Amino acid sequence: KIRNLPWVEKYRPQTLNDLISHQDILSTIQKFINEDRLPHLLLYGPPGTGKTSTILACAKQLYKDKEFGSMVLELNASDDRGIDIIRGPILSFASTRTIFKKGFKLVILDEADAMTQDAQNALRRVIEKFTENTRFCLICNYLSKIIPALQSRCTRFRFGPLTPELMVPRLEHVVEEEKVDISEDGMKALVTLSSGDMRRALNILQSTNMAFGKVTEETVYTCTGHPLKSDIANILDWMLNQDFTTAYRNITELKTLKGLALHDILTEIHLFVHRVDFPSSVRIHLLTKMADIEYRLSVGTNEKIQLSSLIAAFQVTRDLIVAEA
Amino acid sequence: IEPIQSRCAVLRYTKLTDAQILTRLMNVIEKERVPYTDDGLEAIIFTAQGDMRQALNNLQSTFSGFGFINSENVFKVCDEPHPLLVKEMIQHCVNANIDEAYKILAHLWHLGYSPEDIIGNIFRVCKTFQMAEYLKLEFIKEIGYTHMKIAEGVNSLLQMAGLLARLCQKTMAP
Amino acid sequence: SLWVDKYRPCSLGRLDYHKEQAAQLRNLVQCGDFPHLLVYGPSGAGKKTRIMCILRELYGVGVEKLRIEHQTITTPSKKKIEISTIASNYHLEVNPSDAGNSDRVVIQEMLKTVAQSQQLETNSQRDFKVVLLTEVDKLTKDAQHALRRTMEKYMSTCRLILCCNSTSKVIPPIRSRCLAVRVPAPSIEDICHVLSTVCKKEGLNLPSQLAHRLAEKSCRNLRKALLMCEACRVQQYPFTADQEIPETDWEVYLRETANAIVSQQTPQRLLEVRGRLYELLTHCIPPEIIMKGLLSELLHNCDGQLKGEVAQMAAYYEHRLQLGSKAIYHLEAFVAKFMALYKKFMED
Amino acid sequence: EYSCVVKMPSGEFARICRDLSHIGDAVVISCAKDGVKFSASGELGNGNIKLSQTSNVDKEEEAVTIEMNEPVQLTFALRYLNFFTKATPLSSTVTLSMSADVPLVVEYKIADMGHLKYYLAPKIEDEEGS
Amino acid sequence: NPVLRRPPILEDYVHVTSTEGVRAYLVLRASSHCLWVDEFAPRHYTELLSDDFTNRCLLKWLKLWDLVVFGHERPSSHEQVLEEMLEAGLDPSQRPKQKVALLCGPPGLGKTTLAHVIARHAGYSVVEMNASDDRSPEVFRTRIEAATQMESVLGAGGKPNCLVIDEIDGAPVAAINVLLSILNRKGLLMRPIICICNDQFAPSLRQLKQQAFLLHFPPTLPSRLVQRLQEVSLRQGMRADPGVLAALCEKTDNDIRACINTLQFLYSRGQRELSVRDVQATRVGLKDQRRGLFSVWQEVFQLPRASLTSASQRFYRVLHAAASAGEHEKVVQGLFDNFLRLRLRDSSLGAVCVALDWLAFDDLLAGAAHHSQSFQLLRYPPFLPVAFHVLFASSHTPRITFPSSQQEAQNRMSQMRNLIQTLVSGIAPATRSRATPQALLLDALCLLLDILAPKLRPVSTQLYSTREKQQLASLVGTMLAYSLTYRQERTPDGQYIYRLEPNVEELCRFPELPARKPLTYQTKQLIAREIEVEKMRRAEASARVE
Amino acid sequence: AKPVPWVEKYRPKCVDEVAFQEEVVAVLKKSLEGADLPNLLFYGPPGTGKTSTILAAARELFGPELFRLRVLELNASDERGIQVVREKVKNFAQLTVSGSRSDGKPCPPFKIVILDEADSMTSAAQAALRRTMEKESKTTRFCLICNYVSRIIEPLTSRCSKFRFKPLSDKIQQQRLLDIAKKENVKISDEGIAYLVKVSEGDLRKAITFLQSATRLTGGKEITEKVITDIAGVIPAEKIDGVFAACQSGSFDKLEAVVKDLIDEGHAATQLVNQLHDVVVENNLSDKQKSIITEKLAEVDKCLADGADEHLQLISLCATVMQQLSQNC
DNA sequence: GCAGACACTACGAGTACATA
Ligand SMILES: Nc1ncnc2c1ncn2[C@@H]1O[C@H](COP(=O)(O)OP(=O)(O)OP(O)(O)=S)[C@@H](O)[C@H]1O
Ligand SMILES: Nc1ncnc2c1ncn2[C@@H]1O[C@H](COP(=O)(O)OP(=O)(O)OP(O)(O)=S)[C@@H](O)[C@H]1O
Ligand SMILES: Nc1ncnc2c1ncn2[C@@H]1O[C@H](COP(=O)(O)OP(=O)(O)OP(O)(O)=S)[C@@H](O)[C@H]1O
Ligand SMILES: Nc1ncnc2c1ncn2[C@@H]1O[C@H](COP(=O)(O)OP(=O)(O)O)[C@@H](O)[C@H]1O
Ligand SMILES: [Mg+2]
Ligand SMILES: [Mg+2]
Ligand SMILES: [Mg+2]
Repeated sequence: KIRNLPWVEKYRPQTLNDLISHQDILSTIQKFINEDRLPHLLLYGPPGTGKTSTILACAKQLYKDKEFGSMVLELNASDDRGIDIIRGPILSFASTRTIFKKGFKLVILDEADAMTQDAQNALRRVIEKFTENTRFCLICNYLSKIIPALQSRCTRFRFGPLTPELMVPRLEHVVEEEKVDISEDGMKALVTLSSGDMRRALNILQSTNMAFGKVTEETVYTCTGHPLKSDIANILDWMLNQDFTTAYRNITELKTLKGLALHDILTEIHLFVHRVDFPSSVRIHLLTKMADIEYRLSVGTNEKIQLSSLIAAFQVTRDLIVAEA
Repeated sequence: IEPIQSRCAVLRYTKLTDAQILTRLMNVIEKERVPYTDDGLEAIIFTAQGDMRQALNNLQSTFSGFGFINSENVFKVCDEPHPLLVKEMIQHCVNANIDEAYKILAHLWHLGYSPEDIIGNIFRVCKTFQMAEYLKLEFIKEIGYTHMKIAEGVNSLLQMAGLLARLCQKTMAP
Repeated sequence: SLWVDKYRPCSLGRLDYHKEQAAQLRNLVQCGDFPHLLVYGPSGAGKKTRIMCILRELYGVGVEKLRIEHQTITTPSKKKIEISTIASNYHLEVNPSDAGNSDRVVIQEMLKTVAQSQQLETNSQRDFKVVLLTEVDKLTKDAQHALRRTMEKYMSTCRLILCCNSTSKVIPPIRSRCLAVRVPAPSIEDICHVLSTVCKKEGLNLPSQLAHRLAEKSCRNLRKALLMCEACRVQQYPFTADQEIPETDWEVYLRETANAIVSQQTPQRLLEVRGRLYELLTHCIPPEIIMKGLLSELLHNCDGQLKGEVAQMAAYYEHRLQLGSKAIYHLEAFVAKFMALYKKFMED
Repeated sequence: EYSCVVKMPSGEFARICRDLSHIGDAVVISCAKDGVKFSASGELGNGNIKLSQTSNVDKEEEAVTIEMNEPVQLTFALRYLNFFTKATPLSSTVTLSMSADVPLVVEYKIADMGHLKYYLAPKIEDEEGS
Repeated sequence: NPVLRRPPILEDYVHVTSTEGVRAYLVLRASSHCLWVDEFAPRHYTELLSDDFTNRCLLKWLKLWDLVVFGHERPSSHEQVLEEMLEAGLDPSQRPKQKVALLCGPPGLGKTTLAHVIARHAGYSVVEMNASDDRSPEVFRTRIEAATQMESVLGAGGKPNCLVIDEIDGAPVAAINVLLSILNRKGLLMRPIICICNDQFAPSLRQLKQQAFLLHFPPTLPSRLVQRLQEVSLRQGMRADPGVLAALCEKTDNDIRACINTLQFLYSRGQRELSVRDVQATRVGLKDQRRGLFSVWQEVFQLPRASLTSASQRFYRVLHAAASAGEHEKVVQGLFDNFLRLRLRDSSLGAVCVALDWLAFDDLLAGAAHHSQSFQLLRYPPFLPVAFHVLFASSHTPRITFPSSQQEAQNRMSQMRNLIQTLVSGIAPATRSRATPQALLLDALCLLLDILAPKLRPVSTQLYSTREKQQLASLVGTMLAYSLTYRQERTPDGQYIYRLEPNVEELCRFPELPARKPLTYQTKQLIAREIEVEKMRRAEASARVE
Repeated sequence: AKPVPWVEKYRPKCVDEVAFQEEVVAVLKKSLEGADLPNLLFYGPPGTGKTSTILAAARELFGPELFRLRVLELNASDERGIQVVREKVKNFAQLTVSGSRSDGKPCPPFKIVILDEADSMTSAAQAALRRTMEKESKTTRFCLICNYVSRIIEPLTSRCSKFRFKPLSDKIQQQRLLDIAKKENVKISDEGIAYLVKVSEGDLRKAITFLQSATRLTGGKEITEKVITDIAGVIPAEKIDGVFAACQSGSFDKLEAVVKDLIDEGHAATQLVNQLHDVVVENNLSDKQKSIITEKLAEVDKCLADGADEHLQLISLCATVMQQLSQNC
């Protein structure tokens, strides 16, 4: 039936075959499940890569719908997970048998980096003592906020960023299941602006399809507000080729015409600053100045002065690069 | 506390060597009939980093996922350690070589590591790095100044590149 | 009653200076749909006088009958905090900075209860109430972020008149929601005219040279000018042209502190200067005013090619003092950096 | 002149204000010709109670009566009504007066010496435009 | 060269042009049943291992109770104060003037052993009350009152009860108040009380330190400890040279219990001769000690005297000592208050500037961690002391004082704020709204006091001129406006004075500022009498109006 | 019949009245028809219309009677701790979607949680929103509104569809201001409206406030450029020329005099930074001097954004531009 | 049948710390 859902939740990989990228990790987890050798897992990686979807597909594969509420204990950062919960419901769930059917139980701890260190220290002997009865899956974005004692007990899988070559067919499946007219440059802009994230590629696809009705390069870069590659090349050419006043006028006209933001301009100019074969003394100064300009934009600071400083960081090094020869 | 340590004999365990891990892993392999090669067990010892739990977990994961222990089967599921490359990028920052340091930083960024984990490994390497003491203190102060910005909300590749540029500037400015 | 409070004007038509702004403020508040106001200017310019004149123009003469109201507010840490409030039958005057870092609890709890309720009598009182948030530049950004939806939701029944010295300490979401009213300091002629009218209403005679020297020494602060004129009247009734004007102790203590800085550049002198700066911070002097006095006295001793560097160091350590929490570290760092620069300049 | 004047028992009104304390922080008083309706809408749910036509009792202090015509619906705070019901046993009855913009008036006729009045301003209504 | 004058042939390029318009191109692309400590525990006075001065002082202090406990007249620097208190006499209640003995020192010395041996040596029965008890004030009271206020249940010949309170520094402040109340009941205390702690500078024991016979334990001598360990090894049949025993002694920081436990683990029965490399290894016997604040400051500000000469070992040693000491803010305050008192060789003040930059870095990190709730920024302020070790390391002998300036300044600022609020709350609310307390403090205080102090002759108002009467009327009007008055104050020198009841002179005046003429006693008494008659005249005028 | 200020009288009641934000308005108008509304993250400069757009969308979607049952609006004026997110927001998201519109208009089958001013929420309270947004997405929607997207954590950035509210261009802002002035029977000249849209800098709330205050000041007569310059706090060009002449003099006493004269006249330091920046980028200085001076201007603006003192920052900026102007002399 | 005494858990309050 038709449902009113966001496309990041309407199109969720309910099975392990619907995830795209981490084929070796998913093959190893599938062979863990099929041989009943599932250990305590530690899924870590950047957001939007499919860790919660992986553990929910594994839990739906392991357990039927008539027994899913008694075998799976799913706790996350929206739940209270203090040390009284580790000593309370989690220990009682781990230390007791099942109700309906005999089997091993699963305690999913989503956002395990949000737990306090007291709870993580209390979890160690709960994990180690009841390995036969229950299994634990810790999922985090930052591995440093998990204590090394819990990192030793759980085998860790790095759910790295999704490569855009493998991100395309899932987006094509979502497009063909939603009747969306998309061009090749629209798909390329989607997998460029996503940057290893399938949430942001679905959100941007749904937002562009609602705003314009078609998904092309211009529509995606207009709905997102991101500058194009040609605009960044023009900004760099103006900052390296002419004086302060003409470059300031041209960049100000380009920003007023297309409604660009200085954060995305700074990000793309930072990406361009390493491809350009600059001297090493020039690159250090440019990176320090651009990091300072990016830091100044985090508060109530006028963006026009920061645009002038972004021009100034290159107008300083123009004559240095030229006289270097 | 000090009275409890005075009331007991304080035995201290050190990290297990590669031969000590290898002996127990060969015992587990001969008990489990795991086919293997020498580079695979070398990769397991490399990914264990003195941890027998991680050695057994990585061996069981590789044997369940692939059924054979070579280097690429281990590294398709396991991961190389972070400080082994963070030490190289800090060494590149000591010699004011910003290009190789940014190459290692971008390699760690494309692997999905958050800025907090990267700057934690950078501080961990710089705490015990072998260099001048005053330069080490300047490095640690610049790491803390960057980490305040990382914790306050701004955490991009430009901020880490600016941190690397400031670390390379600290060398050339006595 | 002193001369600062005896001859304060009561209505907008009785202001000695900024008369065009007085007419514009009378035309602004006549209809009753005027937005929130942000009265900003230097200290002693006459901001609070114009705010009370705006309140008289809005309500009756009952805004001069004020009273102290005490409120107890519960923090999220469950610490009961007592806050005083100047109140009338038409308006309230709150200074949330007395709660310090808990000022947000004043904004989230005490202010919104004022905003969410309509008035008792709508005939003697008007259709709206006024809340005067005094010294909003000392508010934390959490309180200023708690202020904005209260200012936007209930602005048809509660108007607000924020008062500050510098609008740079007010966040742009708050400054976008209110009309900014600038009250500049009166000039030397305006202060001389005010002092002459006060002395004529007291039945005294004031020379023009003495009034010019009072306006020069007050640094365009009319409150300090009136206090200095009354102190000069007390200490010597015949007004001589070269009469000695009394001075504040913390200002001359700051001058002696900067003389002690510039006299010797040693760590022992730095430890003595740090003791003097604790003495200054002990008496509840704000550290930015200590930094301004130190700069204003140390620039009289520097050469022409050092004043820019000294001013840049003073601004840098003032900004680092604002970013931090212990003022003595940044004050002593500024003094040590100036001592190093001064020693380098004098030995070379 | 108030648009609604009603009479209530004092202890019953104190119990009514106390029962809505555990539900929400702001109560709604409605007064039509039928009687007086107390409501308390919160995150838990609405608690609605009514009093009407209690003149068939032996005691003269339990006669809940209506005396005016125009119905009113006004939202008030809870703590001020609790402090108003802190002065209950001085009088046998209590009188409530309401209008479109006039504040709620809670009147006690304390024996023979005199009387006590409470004025409570209503809350600012939400933006319920169509 | 990264910059090419000629454009590239195949690779992509990016132009760079200077201000003079010349183009450049860049590339875009039961011996076995017990422990050895319990087996070799001292049971007599002659086999103790503590300092003999402390043993004699504790024995003499316990023998001072024989006149009131056993009912017999005859029993059978820091040292000078103890010797004076041992011979200071008795109160008329036949007791020593210090009724409680406090034993303090580092762990592993023999404080509990000395207390038990001295109590059993003087004919007392030891009553122990340690940290494993409940330590609530009711339980503390009902145990001290039971142990001290009763006689023996064995009748005649029963031993008296000597209450030994172990680990008193872990007790709450209310339990110490209960102990002091039972010590100062005049319900008279008739039995000696011995308190044993590990840190004398705890905040809960300071009120005890003003009343107790403070006995401080020095660390044990290495020669006696080496001889005792040699005797233990000879009793157990193990051979060890005194050099390796001295190595254990310096490894465990003169801890008897740690050395005996280390020998018990290291001997076992496999080998008889102990080796140097077994003690020198860090695997057995090394424990983390809690360094004192003064030891950390001495390690930071002074180099170790002459391997250990490398700077990296000193770097890690100072870092680990400052990390293991604890109380980080106290270390920061001590470094802030002690680094300018040294004989600094940096005459250009660059080291002072970078030290103050490091202090500001610490302050910014503390503010950011307490603002953003991100406490993973709290790994860097541990490098604040070690930075000072790179800046101000000297071979001299610095005199390190305890930090007091940031607490004294905070207390004075709090009292100044209380005085400001007390001044502000007395003014009328009509004039309170016209000025903030900050502007009233900065602008309207010294000039206000100059207004309030005119030139007045010490003569009666009757002889004053009409102008002087008008000036006095203005003076009492502005005194009554701000609710300021003069009241009489007592002095130990015998002279009454008049002072303002809100003492705003300490708000206004400064220490090093030139002196000004104060008002005389007659003028201030005249002002006080005038303000009293003006208040009563104002009351009569308000009664006449109403 | 009480008067109301024009910022609330001309608030957009429907989504058709929102100006210049065409992409988010088109998304919300598609969601009005019945399209799948995703989670929203509005971010941009102040006064661009982030709150008004979502309130107009909620009023169009639910009508008057369902606003209290389908919309939970939490802002920084109320307590949003970890327990408010864990208890209040989760229990609101777990509620049923009941209640239908009585006027026959269609009603969407979800609730809306408007977490306005999400900058002030902590990282733990933002981390507690993640599975609340993901798990309860069938029955509720979330709209985080902020000014800085860097202060919102990357999981919440990923979970929401990001829309940046651009500053309003001079065409759309001038058209809206002329429509408001036409509806209020006030006349404003072309120079006045040009200076108004120059001064307001894409802040439509500031423009409406300035237009209302200029109407109240003049009484309803013609609004010229002079009243806009008076009420906008714009420093005259004579003061800027005097500052630049004091910097070209090379003497610090005249620099202190002009800085003290600008401070005593109560001029805001942000306005002085803007006008000095325009003069510096629009003169014939060298590129190196312009570069250093604009970098110092950016640093001074950052320092003033952190609540530093105006006098010291302005005297540091004036010392820097004096050094640059006297370097070539 | 009703007043007094017993332990019982829920709740209010004070304090510390949060890193490698
Ligand atoms: N590998 C993937 N294959 C298909 N869809 C994906 C994949 N990764 C992410 N998605 C989409 O993103 C949604 C949410 O992914 P999640 O399971 O939350 O990812 P995650 O990496 O666990 O995110 P965090 O780290 O918890 S914010 C899914 O329901 C899909 O719509
Ligand atoms: N002369 C001695 N020969 C051998 N062992 C001894 C000797 N004196 C003391 N000991 C042992 O060393 C330890 C002395 O510590 P205790 O007196 O019990 O407590 P403490 O010395 O106060 O140290 P703390 O602070 O309580 S850990 C005990 O284990 C004694 O058995
Ligand atoms: N795009 C717009 N279209 C129409 N009126 C607008 C627009 N933007 C702002 N306004 C007007 O300005 C007022 C302020 O709009 P808001 O929506 O509160 O701005 P904002 O986005 O909330 O700014 P912040 O970030 O909360 S300070 C509205 O009530 C309208 O009167
Ligand atoms: N127009 C005026 N005529 C005479 N005196 C004035 C006038 N305006 C202000 N003053 C006096 O100057 C002082 C300014 O203080 P205040 O009104 O509180 O302004 P601020 O809040 O800026 O210090 C007041 O004490 C007042 O008596
Ligand atoms: Mg997830
Ligand atoms: Mg002991
Ligand atoms: Mg808003």
